[PDB]
Amino acid sequence: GTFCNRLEWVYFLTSGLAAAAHAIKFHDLNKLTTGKMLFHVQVPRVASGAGLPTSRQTTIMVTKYSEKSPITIPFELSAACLTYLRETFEGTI
Amino acid sequence: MENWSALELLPKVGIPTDFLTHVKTSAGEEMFEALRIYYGDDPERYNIH
Amino acid sequence: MENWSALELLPKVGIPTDFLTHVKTSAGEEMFEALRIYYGDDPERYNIH
Amino acid sequence: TVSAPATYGNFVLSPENAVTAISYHSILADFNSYKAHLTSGQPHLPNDS
Amino acid sequence: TVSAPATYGNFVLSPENAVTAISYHSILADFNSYKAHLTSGQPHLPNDS
Amino acid sequence: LSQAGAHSLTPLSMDVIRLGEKTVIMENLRRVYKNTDTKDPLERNVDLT
Repeated sequence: GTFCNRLEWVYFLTSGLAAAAHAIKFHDLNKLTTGKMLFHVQVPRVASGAGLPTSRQTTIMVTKYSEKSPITIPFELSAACLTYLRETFEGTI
Repeated sequence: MENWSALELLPKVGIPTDFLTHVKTSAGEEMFEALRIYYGDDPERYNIH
Repeated sequence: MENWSALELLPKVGIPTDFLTHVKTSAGEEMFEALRIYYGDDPERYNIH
Repeated sequence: TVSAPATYGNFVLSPENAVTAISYHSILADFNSYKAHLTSGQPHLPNDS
Repeated sequence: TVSAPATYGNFVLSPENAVTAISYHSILADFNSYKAHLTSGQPHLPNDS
Repeated sequence: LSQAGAHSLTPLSMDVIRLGEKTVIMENLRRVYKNTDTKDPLERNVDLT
């Protein structure tokens, strides 16, 4: 019995979808709850005409948020592979 | 709930904002989550405790 | 209700804390304002938000 | 053929960010830059964190 | 005769504390010593703020 | 009136088009009514009975 060991390796940065993202590696995300991104924007007025009700300065303070997403994969090991890796045995070939 | 004073006191960055629709419409139709829209000059950003 | 994990993980000033009565007596008979007594070893100090 | 970022976006935490993380359960990114530009006088940073 | 303090000592805000006063509505006194002994690992401050 | 002022000259790049060897300036006033409170008067309402 034999095996097969050809895999088409793909990478997140080599793929074209990395143009959609701005990949950031930050090692302590597990302590993070929510990441906000608060913005402040004031509007430009326009000078009013004669007798019109006029505007005034209006500032707007909004706040974006982050989204958590956990991904995973399980994988297993046989016990004979474990006792082969933890210690070598002499003997025949 | 949200410390809006820290937005008005801390130094920001300068970005070219490009909202999709008009910004007062996006404010009044509640696309964003938390809003602090007002008019005039609030002195709220001064009484620091 | 304060963050007692912040008291735990921050480095403290070593003081010869020597009040009059027993410690459990001065605690359980309410000498101080806000008490927090874990008897085992609480893992709430290890969760940072 | 386009130019692609060959590295991930490595991004570290400052020690006083760790102090704020312990004490107030919060993180202000690029705390040194905010602290400098506050006491300096300019209200516009170069860029975000 | 006794050696009395001639004037009142001054506790001053280090400019680290101004950012915490603005954002998180608190002052953690002696901020830089806490930062140094937190990044050093030594759990005992030499003295209190 | 033609004598009145308009002394110096400064360059600027705009978009122009040929209309039968009568060149005219293309221009849109979107960016001046970008996030304002008035109505752009180039938009209009026309009645048909």
